[PDB]
Formats: sequence, structure tokens, C-alpha cells
Amino acid sequence: NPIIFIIILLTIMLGTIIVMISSHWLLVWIGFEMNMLAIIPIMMKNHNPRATEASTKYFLTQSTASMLLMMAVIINLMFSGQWTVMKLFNPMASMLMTMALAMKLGMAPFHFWVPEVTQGIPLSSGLILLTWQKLAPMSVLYQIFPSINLNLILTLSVLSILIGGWGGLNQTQLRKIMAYSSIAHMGWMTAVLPYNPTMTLLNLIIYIIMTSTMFTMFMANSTTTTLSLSHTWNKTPIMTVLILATLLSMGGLPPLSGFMPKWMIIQEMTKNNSIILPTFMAITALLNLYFYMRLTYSTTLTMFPSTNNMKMKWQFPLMKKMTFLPTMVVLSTMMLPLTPMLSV
Amino acid sequence: GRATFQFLPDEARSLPPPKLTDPRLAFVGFLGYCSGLIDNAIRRRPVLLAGLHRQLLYITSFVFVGYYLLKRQDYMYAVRDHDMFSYIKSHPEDFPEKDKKTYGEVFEEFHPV
Amino acid sequence: SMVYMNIMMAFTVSLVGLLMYRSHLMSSLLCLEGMMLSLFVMAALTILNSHFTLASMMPIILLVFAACEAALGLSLLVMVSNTYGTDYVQNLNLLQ
Amino acid sequence: MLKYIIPTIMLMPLTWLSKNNMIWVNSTAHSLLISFTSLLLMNQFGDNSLNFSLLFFSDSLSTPLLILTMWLLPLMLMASQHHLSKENLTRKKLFITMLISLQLFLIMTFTAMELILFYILFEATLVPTLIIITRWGNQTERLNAGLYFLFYTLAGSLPLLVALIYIQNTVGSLNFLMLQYWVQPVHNSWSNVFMWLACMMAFMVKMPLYGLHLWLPKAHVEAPIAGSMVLAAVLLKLGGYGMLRITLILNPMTDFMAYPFIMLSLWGMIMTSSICLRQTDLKSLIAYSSVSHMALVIVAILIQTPWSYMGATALMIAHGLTSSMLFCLANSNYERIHSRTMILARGLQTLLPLMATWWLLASLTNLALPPTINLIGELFVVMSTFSWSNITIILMGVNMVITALYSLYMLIMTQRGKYTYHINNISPSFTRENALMSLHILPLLLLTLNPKIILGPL
Amino acid sequence: ARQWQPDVEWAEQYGGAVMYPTKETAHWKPPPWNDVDPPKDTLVSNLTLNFGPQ
Amino acid sequence: HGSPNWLKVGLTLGTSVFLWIYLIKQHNEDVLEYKRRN
Amino acid sequence: AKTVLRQYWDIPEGTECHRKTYATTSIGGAAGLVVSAYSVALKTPTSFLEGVARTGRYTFTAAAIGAIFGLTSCISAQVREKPDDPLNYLIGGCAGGLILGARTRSYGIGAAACAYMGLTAALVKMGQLEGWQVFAEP
Amino acid sequence: LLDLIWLEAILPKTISLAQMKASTLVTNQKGLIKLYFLSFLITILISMILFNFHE
Amino acid sequence: LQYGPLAYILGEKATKKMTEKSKLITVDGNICSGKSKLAKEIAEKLGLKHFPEAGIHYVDSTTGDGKPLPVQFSGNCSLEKFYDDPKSNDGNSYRLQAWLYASRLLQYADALEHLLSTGQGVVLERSIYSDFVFLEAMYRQGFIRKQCVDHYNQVKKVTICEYLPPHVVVYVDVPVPEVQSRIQKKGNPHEMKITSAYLQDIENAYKGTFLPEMSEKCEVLQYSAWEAQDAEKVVEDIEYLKYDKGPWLDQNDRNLHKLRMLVQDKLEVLNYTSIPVFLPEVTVGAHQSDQVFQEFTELPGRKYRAGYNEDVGDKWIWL
Repeated sequence: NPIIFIIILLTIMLGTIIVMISSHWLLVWIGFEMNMLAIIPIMMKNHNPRATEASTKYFLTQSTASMLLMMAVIINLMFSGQWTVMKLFNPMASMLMTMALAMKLGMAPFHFWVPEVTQGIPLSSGLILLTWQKLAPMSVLYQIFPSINLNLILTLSVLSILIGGWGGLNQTQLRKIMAYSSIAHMGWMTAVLPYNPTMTLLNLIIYIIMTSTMFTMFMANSTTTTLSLSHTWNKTPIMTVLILATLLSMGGLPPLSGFMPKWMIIQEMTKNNSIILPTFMAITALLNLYFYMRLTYSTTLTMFPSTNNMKMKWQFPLMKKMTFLPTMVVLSTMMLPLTPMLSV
Repeated sequence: GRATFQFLPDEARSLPPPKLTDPRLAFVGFLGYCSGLIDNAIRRRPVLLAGLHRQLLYITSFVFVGYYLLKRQDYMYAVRDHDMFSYIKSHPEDFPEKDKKTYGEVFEEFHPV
Repeated sequence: SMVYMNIMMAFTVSLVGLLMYRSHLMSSLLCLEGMMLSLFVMAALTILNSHFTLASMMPIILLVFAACEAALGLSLLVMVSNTYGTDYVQNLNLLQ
Repeated sequence: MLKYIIPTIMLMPLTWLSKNNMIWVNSTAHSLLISFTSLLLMNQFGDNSLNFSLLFFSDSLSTPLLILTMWLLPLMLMASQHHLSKENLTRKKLFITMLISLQLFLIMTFTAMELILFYILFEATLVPTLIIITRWGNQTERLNAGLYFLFYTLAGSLPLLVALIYIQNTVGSLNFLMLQYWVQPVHNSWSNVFMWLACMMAFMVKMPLYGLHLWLPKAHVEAPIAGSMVLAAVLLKLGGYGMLRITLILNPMTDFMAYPFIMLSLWGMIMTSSICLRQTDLKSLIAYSSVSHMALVIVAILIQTPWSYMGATALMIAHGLTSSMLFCLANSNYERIHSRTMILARGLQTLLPLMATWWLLASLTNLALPPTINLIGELFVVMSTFSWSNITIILMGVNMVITALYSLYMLIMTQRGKYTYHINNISPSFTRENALMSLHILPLLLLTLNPKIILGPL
Repeated sequence: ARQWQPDVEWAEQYGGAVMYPTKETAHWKPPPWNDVDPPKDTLVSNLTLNFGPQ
Repeated sequence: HGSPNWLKVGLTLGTSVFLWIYLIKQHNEDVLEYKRRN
Repeated sequence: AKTVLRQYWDIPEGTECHRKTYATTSIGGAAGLVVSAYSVALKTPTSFLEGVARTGRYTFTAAAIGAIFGLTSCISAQVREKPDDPLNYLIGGCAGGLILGARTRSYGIGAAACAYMGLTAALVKMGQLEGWQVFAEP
Repeated sequence: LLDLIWLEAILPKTISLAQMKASTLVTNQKGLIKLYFLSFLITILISMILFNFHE
Repeated sequence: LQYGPLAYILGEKATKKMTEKSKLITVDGNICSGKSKLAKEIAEKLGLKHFPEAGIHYVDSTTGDGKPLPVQFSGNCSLEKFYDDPKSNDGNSYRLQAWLYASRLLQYADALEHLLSTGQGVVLERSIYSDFVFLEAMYRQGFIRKQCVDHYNQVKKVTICEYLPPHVVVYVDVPVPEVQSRIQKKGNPHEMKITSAYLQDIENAYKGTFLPEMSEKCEVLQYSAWEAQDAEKVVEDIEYLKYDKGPWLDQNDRNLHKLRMLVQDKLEVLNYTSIPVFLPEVTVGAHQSDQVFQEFTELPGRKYRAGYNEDVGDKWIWL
């Protein structure tokens, strides 16, 4: 059990390297095939009958989303027979390409892949491992990029934040509130991808950091929003101040560094005489903030710590790489004149 | 833009290098100076002047890495302008010479309130 | 020729209404393994007349994962019947 | 600013670094010492112009406005100590540090050298204000008012970024206001309406029109310990001045559509002061005075051609000192009677004689008694918009009529007697209660001697 | 004491089933505080073969 | 008394002196590598 | 497709008030078939029949907006002063929206259907009037 | 009667407008794995008929 | 008891210490019958570290050094105050049972923590299962309400998932309710006149409620007499030692069983009983109110800073 838990966990990131290290559509088929093979055990570990009825709702959604990709390869096998990863030489192939791959990253259509899995997996511990599967197909859309129809990639992305926004105001379960606003932060980056496909990766590296540091804060006890009340005056009041800082940073407010992407990403979206496109989305992520305010109105205002239970003992979990996350996820807005010249 | 898959290529020798006592390198690690104080504050230390050996090596980390990171940032702008000026130098038909005309040529609006 | 239209009409054995529905989920996993041989054949007709001499190892490797893939998916479909006894896709508890 | 920001950040590791209850005396001591240094290099000359150092300062040359921003941290700590001293020292160290952290960004604001340095500092606030609104108030309707303070200010300010980045890659670069010598004019089109309108509307949401003032009697009504950010939120409202930096240039020739902003804010002026004479909450009485004769500047900026900028600048810091003190008059006299209902505080003027002068010399600045900084401000606005059309003396004259009957209604409610109740209300307005009520009129009538310091370019 | 209104009802109005804010609808469940195992029904009476007069 | 682990206490004090001397030698070389190239 | 707009935006321009509202009820008629309908239909499984009618039933309810939506314009385009203007085409907003106001009763929907539709009405023809382009390239 | 009504009617309508439509998108996503996939197929066909997507 | 992954791949802790010396044993008894007359007497010969029953100060009896802090900070319903059984109160008499259950659970979470660490048997006084026997006569005497009974009844299916049962569980020699003289003659001034409705009902509740664990595979050794007194002393010493390995387990249910191969019964109970803050982690209270188990937000929410002087006693610089 302990050693074989690494070898399963090691090959997840070995599956996604072959996706990136490839000049050949057959190897990118194998690449995130075996990821869909080596995630299914991590779903299981404590064997609860929601988890078995959740990974099977996870499974076949990423079997078909696999299967249409191999259909898209064999079409432009017939046309000119080159198999390098490049433009796909056929509009009937690229159309079938992009909205096949839109299930693994799930966009606004291909909807309930995101809440129905992440809710109620008893492994809420992590499930930070759902950042690799947002990272493998983005490494495929960097090459396919100069062959798309420019309407479909925006219509999946204009719907992305308009429906990833509305979906979670009606929630309490903070795994769903993390599952929502994970379609929204896939809406900002693929709205930009036809226009200068770098300054997309800037949004992604920020998104890995701010989301990974959100789950590590959650690993004391936290399950529900009512449980997010009862740890200010019990566990540590410094935790309440920290959990305020990242949310207000992840909303995009200019004293913090989640405003670092947008500020730069509109420098590219206009400069291309497209103005009505960002003004819709920039005003759309505003009610993506009413998750976070009304979440911060729970923990930071002493809202009813009742049912007197004392934690007179210390805490010994492993908060690994936590001391350096809200020091590059908040304070970096002055210190990045060019992060987009390292990553470029 | 050639010589692919390097962290920073060979041709970055003639760049200054970005020597120290620049305020970014003071600031890089100042946040690490703030970060080590947080590292005590999470765990009910209850010191806020705790073990210095944990409070050191954060300063050493960011400053070394941030220096070794900035050598390609100044490279990438240096390779940016280097390719623009060449395409400015060729094709003069895309870059005309504008005429110098003083304020004896323009009759502007004229809109007073 | 017409040997490609049939079979590209036969690729519509996905058809998504019958790719997860209705109940007896074994009927849906059936066409997931039967969606192969519409890819194993549609590749094999193209590599073989146009003498590529090397890409014909790819239809051999096309089975090897999709067998191991579906075998994994069939393991979990016992686990839905190990807890119940009936698969019945109108089982739903974890809402979305 | 060479280093005004650099000492005032050094105030911050002084508070937590200190001992026990010494934390009040240590902060207020050094914070007064900047007021020499703030005056020191500034107020120089003076004829086109003082570009100051670099890309960080144009020295706030023709609009000083910044000395008043530096009084307040040694004005609010002596005010906030009334009902704050029951919490922990670990949170008492917090509430001083975020207050300094609000003064830090205001110092690089008002000077700012640019227009895109302005915005990111124009929006760098509203995070430390919101912490003072939600925590540290009284009973509820804090939390919706914490959300009405957002979503007006933030919904409007995002179409600035669409237009300011649009200018930065259209005509050169906006980075300097002194690279604004080359300015192409902005004619009548169907896209140049929106360029004017989106660049303007985010300033209207802070200094309100008659519409969209719906957040202003929310944050000021339900308000911290003793006006503690309410003194800050009155500066912050007049710290949306940047329309003076923008609209003087940068679409200079659009008066064509000024008229739905004139008539809305000139008829609203005569009504939104009239709608307050039936108020029953005392802190909401002042909160509508701040609507009315702040909105007189909005018809003073859009009407150009100075003899208005003579007055529109003097009105920004007219009630910068007046409306601050009126909140301080109401942050006091609530520590003794625990209601803000204006009915209940009767039987007064016998019990507290020394503060009768503090009521009147407050309310004698709205009547405004011409040798002050007030009727040197209005009578330039009056003589300006007379020359727009003659008919505007009527509405602006009835503005002068109703606010005379309005200010005295707050005075005359204390001139009654027999008090009927109140075994409490003993405290005879202690040495602190008159000290922080002073330093308001002591500079307010002083500057009336030589008010050439308070003038635009002009 | 005095400071504000941190009342009880702000916990139950945020009380976690579905956060009904725009109507009461077909709510999900009161979801399990422990890990999620309500439906425990796994049993069968095993086969009753007679190897008799076979 | 004092009771640390006494094992790693000094590894942090020994890594920096390894890192800084590797940094400064890389810096004092590269300060001359400009003029050696330019 | 886009060629429907290439027969909408090309030929009439205010005049010929029958072919204007014959083509401008095709687009808005087609969106009644749309995903909204799809969703509700699937969601309720309807029945063997009657159910189907009811489902579509509301799609038929939806049809009607694009029938008047040229007609309110092309009448009022020529009768006043004979251009097409942003104040011309503004008129088709409110009463064009009031079809959704007429059914599913008003006093809380209908004027709000009137008001916001008048905002998004005039901006469309304003778009080509300034040459606005939503999905562009350098 | 006006300042708390017809300025407060139009903009806090928007609070009650979006939350009217933030309920039609969790309570109609109520499970139904049979009805995820019947709705993927409508999306896959409507991309064929609609617009630019094959062009 | 495991210490992370890295130590666990070198030497495991499932069975190289438990060489059949698991022998996790408890007692049930009644009042003044099985306290320490029989329980504490048997530590040797068999090497069984005795644990005490209960009390308000069990959390004070850990984390230190160590002296018990008073009943202000650990505000409970006060042993020898609830003997007034206040059927009409603010109150609350149920708020004892919350702290009664959480002081109960940490003994059993240190029980399994001690075994795989060392290998010793442990006698308990009353396990986590005894807490429902009180509730039978807590119910029928009028000093409890419903909608408080269901609460820990909902905790019982939440907090009890991984707990392997005890082994030769002894119902002690219990009289025919001679406890009415035992509660009087043995002192106990505050344990007082309250009649047979609390005496007889819990005695009827030892038989019909505790029977399924008594009918679970771990064989019991039951007595019902005056006392042991060299008649059930050695008989529950020798013939229970023969029932420790031989006449010991049927379905075997507790062995650190067949996943003792560095698998889910070997570490994943001995890593989830270490650091006992994750053990009362689902001991979080009601939805909001429950009308008894409450604490106000700032009074007594201001009774925490008095119990938070420096928040950690001693740690100094340079370490």
C-alpha cells in the first residue's frame, strides 16, 4: 500500500510529460490515456459508496472525450498523412478536435463533469491532483492554435464565466464552491488563446498557485460553510486572517496579485480593436466575487461559535510548501514587470 | 530566437549583468522575510522571534533564485528589440520619413466655449 | 469510395443517447467497446492500400489500450452491482 | 514626494514594536511630526510648473489638497479611543496599522504623475475601508452596506481600464500628463460618446449624482467606533477629484452632452438637501448635507473657464474640515446617550456649556458668514454659473435658503430643557473631547487671512 | 454583549443543504457529516443445492 | 538547558555559505564576463 | 447562418417592409427551437404526445417577437424622414419586447422587458454605424 | 416614498434577477446521468447546423 | 503506532509487538459495584495498564504537566450540581453528556494508540458503549428532552467507524439493586434520594441494549453476584487467560486483522488514532442551535482570551 501509492502517483505526471514531449499524434493519444487509467485508484482509497458512484460518473465522461480525439487523428491521416502536432488541414477535423477536448478541461457545455465528481469524494484531502488534468490539454492547445474556427473557442468561453458564475451562488458545500469558479478561471484563458497564445500561461501559473494554497488552508477540518465559522475562536485566529487574504486576492482586487492577469490580459485583448468582448467578461467576473464576499462574511465576523468544544491540544498536520504560497500569491503585483518575459 | 530549450542561452554574455543593490532584489526576499515570520505564525510558535535557522535560508532562497531568474528577463527584452530594429532597418517602404512642419501649417478646429 | 461512407455511418454506434442510457449500464459499456472496430477498421483501410510500411503497427497498438481501458471500466461496474445487484443507470445520489 | 511615504511606512513597525498602553502615545507623537515635513519642501513656485522627481510625483502642484490628508491619523487616534478600549491589544494594533495603510496609498495618489498610476491607486483603497465597515460597527445592516459600498465603486471603475489602456496604445502613451501636449480633439460620433461616458461615470459613483447616491447613507449611517473611518470616507469622496486631471484635457471639446449631468445634478441639489429636514437619525442628518454641497462641484467642473476653479478647489476642502467636525460632534454626545435619535438628546445646553460654541461655529460655516473659506468658495461658483445662463441663480439661491433652515434645525433641538430622565450624561466634556473638536476651526478660520494657498493654477 | 449582531439565525439561513436564496425547491439531503455511506444493503441467502438422489 | 535536534541546526547555516559563495563567485566572474565578451 | 444576415443587412435598409419582417422572423423563430427548448423538453420527458405539444407549445409562444421586429422598424423607418437611425430602430425595442410582456403577465416583467430590450435594440445598428467588430483579428 | 423606492426598485431588482436564474441551474442539474448525455448530443449536432463551425 | 510513511516502510507496527498480547478488555458494571474492587486489582499478572473512567478533567489530565484548570474554562454541568436533576432549566443537563462523551472518546483513542506502540493489554472502566445506558433513565426521568437524544445518536453513527471491539468484556457481579444501600453506606452525600426510576431502568438497560456486542464475536465473561472475592478473582484471571488466545475470537473482528500487511488495518487505524485532535474532529456540534449545547459569540466568547495566556507555554529562541 505505501510504496505502490507513489508508483500510481508518480505515473500521473509521467502520463502528462509524453503529452508535451511528442511529435506524433499516436503518442499524445497514449499520454492522457493512461492518466484516465491512473486516476481511478486515487478516487477510491476509503471505499465509500458515493465515491464508487462518482468515479464511474467521472470515468465514461473521460472515455468518450478520449475517444473522439482518436477520431480526429484518423480524419487528417487521410488528408496529407503528416502526423506532426500542428495545424489539422481540415475544418471537419479541427471542429471535432476542440469540442472533444473541451470535456477534459470542462468548459460551459459538457457541464457537470466538474461539480458531480468533486463533490462528495471523501478524499477532499486532494484532489489538488485535478490541476494536472487542467494542465495536459492546455499543452495541446498551444500547438493546434493556428487552426481553429475562432467562433467555437469563444462561444465555449463566453458561456464559460456566464454559467460558471451563476452556478454557485446557490451553494454551501465549499468543494462545489471550489469546483465552481474553476470553469470561470478556464474562461479567461481560452478567450485569449487566438490572440497571442502566450499571456495565457501567465493566467495558468497563477491559477495553479492560488488554488493549491486554497486546499491546504482547508485541511484542518473544513467541510461546509457552517464549519468554516467554528474555527476562528477555536483553532487559530490567524487562520481567519489568512483565509481572508487569498480570497480577496483571488477575486482580482488591485492591491493584491490576482489582478495581475486581467490588467495584462486586456493589454492584449484590446490592442486588437476588440472592446465589446472584454467589457462583457470584465463585468461578468464581478458576480464571481459574490462567492467570496459572503464567504468572508462568515469567518471574519465571529458569526456564532457555539457548541463549546475545546481544542486544548496543538495541531500536527503536514502543511507542505504553505509558508511560501501567500507570499507569492498576494505580494507579487509590484515584483512582476516581466513574468511575461521569463515564461515567453 | 534560435538555440531552443535553454534556461538562458550562451549569447547572454554581453548583457550587463543585472548586478545587486537593485531594489527588486531587495524586495525579492523581503517578501521572503515576511514569509518566514508567517512560518512561525501558523504553528502557534508563540514567539514571532523564533528559531533564526528557520528564519534564515528563506532570505538565501529567494535572493539567489530571483537573481538567477532575472538574467533571462533582461535577455528577453534585449532579444526583442534586436529583432525589431533589423526589420526596421530592412524594408524602408514600410517606414517612411515624415515631414517636419511647424505651427504655420495647421488650422485646427477652432472651438471656443 | 463507398467503402468509407460505409463505414463512417457505422461510427454512429456511439450515439450518445445510447452511450449512457437507458438502464442496464452493460448495454452502454457494450457500444464503448463496439466503438472500436470503427476505428480499428477505418485506420486499417487507409494504411494498407497506401503502402506506408511502418504505421501498420499502430492498429495493433490501438487494441492494446482500449482492451485495458474497458477492462478497468468493467471492474467498476461490478462494484456498482456488488453494492446493489443491479446496475440501473437511474441510480443517482450525488447531485450536481 | 521624495520621502513622505518612507517615514509614514516607518510608523507601522513602531506600533506593534511598542510596549503595553504606551501604544496610543507612541503613535500620536511621531505622526504629528510629519506635518512640518509635509509642508516643508512643498508649497514652492510656481509658474509652470513643479514636476517633482521622476515617474512617481508631479508634486500636486496647482492643487495642494494633501496637507489635509496628513492631519487625520493624528486626529482619529484621539477620536477612536472612546469606545474601542475593550478589545484585545492584538486587534488594537491592527486597527492602527490598516489606518496607516490607508494613508500610504492616498499619498502616492493625488500626485501620481500619470493616469494609470492613478487608477491602480484609485482602486488600491476600498479594501482597508471595507475592513473598518464590516468589523467594528454596531448592530446589523453592516453587511449589506458592506456590499453597497462595493459594486457601485467597482462596477464603474472597470470601464476605466478599457478606456485608459485604449488611450495608452492610441496616442503615444498616457504615462505623463506633460506628454499631453499633443492632443487630438474628440468630435461628435457614436463611439466617442462612450469614450467620454465610460471615462467619466466611474467618478460620478464616488462624488454622487442625485441618482446612484444610494450607498452614501449606508456606510456613513452604520459606521465605526467614533467616526473613525467616517472622517476618512469624507476625504475619500473628495479624493475622486481626478476629473480635474482628466477632463480639462483629454476630450476637451465635449460639452454637447454635459446637459444630462447638469440638470440631474442641479435640480438634485435643490431636492436632496430638502429631503433631509425630516430625518430622525442624527448621523444621517449630516450624511445628506454631504450630498448637496458636494454636488455643487459637479456643475462647477463640467462648466469650464475659471472663476469656477477658483471656487471648485476651495469647496473640496471647504467641508473637508466642516463635515469632518460635524461627524466629530456626533461621534461625541453618543458616548453619553447611547442613541443617535435626535429626539432623545434634549434637555441640553445647560449641562454642557463649553461645547455650545462648538455647535455654533460648526453650523455658522454652512450659513458661511462671508469671511471664511466657505463663502469665498460659493460666491465664485455663483458668479461662474451666472455666466452660463442667468436663470441658474434661482435654484442655487433656493439652495442657499433651505440650508439656512436646515443647519439651525440641528442647533435648535438642543436649546430646550427639563431633561425628564437621564441620571447618566454626567461627563462634562473632558480635555480630549475639546482637543479633537479643536484643530478643525483653528486652521479653518486661520487660512481666511491669506487664502492664496487654496487656489488652482487657475 | 453590545458590539454587533452576530445572531443565531445567520448560521441556519446559511444552513447547509442547498442555500435556497431564490425559492424553496426540491432540496438534496442533509448531507452526511461523516464520510458518505448511507446505502448499506449487501446480503443474499446463498445457494441451496441438494446433492441428493442426483 | 537547551534541547534542539543538533543535526540540521547548522545545515541551514551551512547551505547559505555554500549558496552565497557559489553566488558571489558566479557574480564576480560574470561581472568580468561582460568586459571579457564586450 | 451568416448569409441570413447577408440578406438581412444588405437589401432592404428600412424600405420594403414585408421582406424585412419575413426574414427577421426566421432568426428569432429559429432560436425558439434552441437549447432552452431542448433543455426543458429533455428535463421533463414530456409524454407520448400532448406533452410534446406543450413543450413546443411554449416555443410557439416564443415565436412572434421577430415577426414584429422588422415591422416596428420598417413602418417607422420611411414614414418619418427616410433614413435608418439609432432613434428609428430604438422603437422596435420596447413593443418588440412587450410580446414577452403581453404573455406571462406584466407589472414586474413587461416594462422590464420593455426597458432593457430598448437598450440592446439601438446598439446593433449603431454597431455597423461606427463599424464595430466583435470577433476580430489583427 | 421616492428616494427609497424608485432608486431602490431598479438596481436591487438585479439582485433578485440573477438569483432567480441562479436557481434554474442547480435544481435542473439534479443528477440524471441519463440526461447529461442526451444533452451533449444536442450540443454536438447544433454545432453542425448553426454557423461558421464547419467553415 | 505508525510515524509517517518513511518510518513505516522500514519497520511496520501491526504484528511484531502484538504477539497475541492485544487483549483489549473492558468492564461494564453498575454503580458502586465494579469500580476498582475488581478492575484495578488485575493489572499484574497480565500486564494491563489500567485507565480511569471519566470526569470533567481528562483533557486537563493530558497535555502537560498537568494540574487541572478549574470548571470555569471547562464549563460543564458540574458533577454534584446536576443531582438536582433540573427538569425545568436554562440549562443545561445535556451539556454534561457532550463533555462526558468527548472525555470518554479520548481514552479509547489513546487505548489503541498505546497497544500498537507497546503491546500491552488495557483494561477500561466503561467504554464508549456504556454512554447510552445512562440515557435510558436519563429519558424516563424528566430532566432531558428529545432533540438532544437524537444528537449523540447521530454522533454515534458518525464518530464510531474504525473502532475494533473489546475482547472478554465483563459485566461485573451486580446485585439485585442493592445499590440503594451502596449509594448510602459508602458515603456519597450528593448521590442521593432519587428513586428506582434511575436505579431499575439502567439495570434493565444493561441486558437488552448491551446484548448485540455481548452477542458479537468477542466472547464475554459475565458474573452476577456480590463480588469476586477469590471466587471470581482467579476464575476471571486464569480462565480468562485461557480465553485470551484459545477461547478468544470467533469472527476475529479486532486482530489488527488481515490487512496487517502494511495495509488498511495496520497503519490506517494506528495513524488516525495518533495526534488525538483528528479523533474528536467530527465532534463539532449542531446545525446551529440545539438550544442546550451553545456558547454565545462574545460573552462567553470572551472567556477564551482568559484561557489563552501566551497560547503555548514555553518555547524559546535559537532552536
